Amino acid sequence: ADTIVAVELDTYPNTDIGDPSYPHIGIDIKSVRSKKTAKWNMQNGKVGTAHIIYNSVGKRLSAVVSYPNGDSATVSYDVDLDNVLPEWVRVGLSASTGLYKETNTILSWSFTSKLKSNSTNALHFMFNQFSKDQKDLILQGDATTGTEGNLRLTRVSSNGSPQGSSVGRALFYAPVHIWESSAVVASFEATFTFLIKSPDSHPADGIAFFISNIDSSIPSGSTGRLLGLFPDAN
Amino acid sequence: ADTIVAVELDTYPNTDIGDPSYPHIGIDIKSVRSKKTAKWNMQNGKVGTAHIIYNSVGKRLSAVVSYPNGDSATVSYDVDLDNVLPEWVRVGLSASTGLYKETNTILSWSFTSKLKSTNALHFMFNQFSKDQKDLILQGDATTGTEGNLRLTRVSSNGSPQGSSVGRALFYAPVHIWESSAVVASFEATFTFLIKSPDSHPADGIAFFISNIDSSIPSGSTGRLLGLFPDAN
Ligand SMILES: [Ca+2]
Ligand SMILES: [Ca+2]
Ligand SMILES: [Mn+2]
Ligand SMILES: [Mn+2]
Repeated sequence: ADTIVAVELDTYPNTDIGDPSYPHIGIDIKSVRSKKTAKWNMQNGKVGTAHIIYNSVGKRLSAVVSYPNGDSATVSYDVDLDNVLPEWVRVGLSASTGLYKETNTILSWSFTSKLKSNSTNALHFMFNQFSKDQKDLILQGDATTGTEGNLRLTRVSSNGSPQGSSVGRALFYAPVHIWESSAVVASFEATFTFLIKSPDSHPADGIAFFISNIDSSIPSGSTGRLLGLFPDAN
Repeated sequence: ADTIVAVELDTYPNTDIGDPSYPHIGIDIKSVRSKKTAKWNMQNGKVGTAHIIYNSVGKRLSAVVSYPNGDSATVSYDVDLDNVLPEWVRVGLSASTGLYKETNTILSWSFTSKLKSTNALHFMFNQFSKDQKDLILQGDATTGTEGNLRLTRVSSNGSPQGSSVGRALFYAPVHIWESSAVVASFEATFTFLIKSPDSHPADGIAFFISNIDSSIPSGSTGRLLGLFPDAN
């Protein structure tokens, strides 16, 4: 039912639903099977940063993930999002664990959306420290805000261990007006920083930044490879 | 019950409840009787702009209202808002008509709030739409198709009705202070058109901050500006 555009940081290759055979960053347009992907070296226990950029003029959704040693992966995809998303949306962060696991810790998250006309309406928010009672965020599933200033999208246990089978998402409280047919420029950018750590045989499954219909919720059974985004793998 | 801080653009002197005896701008802290006021020359039928500014270091709430010919009023009041507002709030615009009446038309509205230890929230409407999904409209407030916000009832011929009250609040709660931030600041800006053919215009427009669940108090038309249950 939900309408999803996402950028996925995919730590685990599910080569049976069309992942490449390596960790990857992807652009997802109404499907977990990314329209475009690139090879990502996930750096275990290090803090990475993702940037996501779109505007309605070039109509190219782009993303880049990097670490402080300077290694980065990038991915771009040509798409007119006007023809994909409702005019009003909510923006959010998603994460999963499945059979393998990992911390999915958000340390910071910022977002800007603008409509400029013919003829500016704007929304911008920036979290660099989350609080225990984040009244601006809609937490779904296992997602907690802690007292340590962080957003934990998936269940971690009191000794700091990540759990399997977990799914969590945080959405900004106010609906966003992503497009407006008489805006000449409708643009958005998002940025988050994240710590993925695992002592496991392999890390799974990743974190996503997403945009959806306003009333979006975690689809039934979207742990593991579905990243809390999609009711299935089609 | 509600906690209110407001800057009021007060077009009508109610000298019994402490207004000065001229149209005025005021700083209202938990009371319709302003802690501070300044004389304001409302220009009928002209587009005015109001700027409001606060930071937790100077601890001075300030406001200026101007018109394009460049006449302006200003008011400042020294107050630690940490001691007066909940940590979480909603921000919004309010207006009234009573026995006299006016258009209370908002043409644009922007807001910035920052906690630097930065968390930040900023919005800016230069055009409002029919279905404004990030705004909570209360009482008589509508967003029209002309890009404007009408805080008070206007009739199909474009006439302001009396005995009207309306507010718009931004949809997201705002985290206005955080005891461990060194600077918490905010401002706000809005542009407005007050028009009346009436014997006197009444009653004005306010920018306000309140508890997150604030609603129009019972009977807060006319001189209470949709902000206060009474005139204490
Ligand atoms: Ca995968
Ligand atoms: Ca008055
Ligand atoms: Mn993938
Ligand atoms: Mn007054």
